Amino acid sequence: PVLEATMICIDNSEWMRNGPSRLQAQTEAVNLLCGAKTQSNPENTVGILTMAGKGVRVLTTPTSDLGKILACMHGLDVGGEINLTAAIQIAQLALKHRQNKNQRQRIIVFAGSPIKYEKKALEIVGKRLKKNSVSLDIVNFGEDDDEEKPQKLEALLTAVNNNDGSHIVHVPSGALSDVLLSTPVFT
Amino acid sequence: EEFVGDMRIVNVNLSNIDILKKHETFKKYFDFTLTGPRYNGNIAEFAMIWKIKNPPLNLLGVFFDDGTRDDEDDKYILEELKQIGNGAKNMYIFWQYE
Repeated sequence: PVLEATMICIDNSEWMRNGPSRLQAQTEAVNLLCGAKTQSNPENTVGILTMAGKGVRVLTTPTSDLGKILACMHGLDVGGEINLTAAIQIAQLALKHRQNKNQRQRIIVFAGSPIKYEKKALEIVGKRLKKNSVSLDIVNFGEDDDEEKPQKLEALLTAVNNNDGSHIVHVPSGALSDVLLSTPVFT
Repeated sequence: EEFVGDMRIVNVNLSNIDILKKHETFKKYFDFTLTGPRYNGNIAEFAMIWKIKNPPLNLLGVFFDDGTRDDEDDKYILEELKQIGNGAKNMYIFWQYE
């Protein structure tokens, strides 16, 4: 099967309590997803960064050790607001400097917060990711009264999407991992 | 970061043990027909069968990803299991959330 390095961008924003903690639903999905990825191909690597608190933090560069991946999300902090652009730049550079170049490059963003960016800003990021051969899965959750947010995220996807290799999933507040398990984020 | 020797201790919090039925790693070793937290003596499929002694209320199970060890019901409490990884690189400890 496919050989792939994935960087997962966690939303640890103050928002993640509102709406099981939206933090806790994210952790469970990330856990199942790192399961799927490391199990499908032993040479796949997964890295984790957090987007909010007091700035973008890498908890682990891409690794095939599931224990390192799951351990580095025990006792997550929640607060501040996401820095999405800094998150994606740091995720793309980590993937660029992967060991095994035969790996496909994928970023996963959990967008659980309001998206405080213009369409044009996000298209530019999306086009740069595409020129860098990076695919993007976006998980949209926590509609904090922003009909603006879903539009902006679909505009990011359009700019990146290539060979239907990039995806978005809108999940209603009313089972995050059940939803994704049947979406191409998993399949 | 907690290590016993070269074995990493990996605390995993679940809303429900059913999450693990869908986990492409952990579905191989869990036996979901069994009551109370178990640990594995080896890494054969459905190996988590051995009763952990005096478990804390929110403990769901222990998976050692390598090594072999003593395989007895109600002999080892959670804290004693941490010294018998016997080559395990990771000791996964599954907890009920809140």
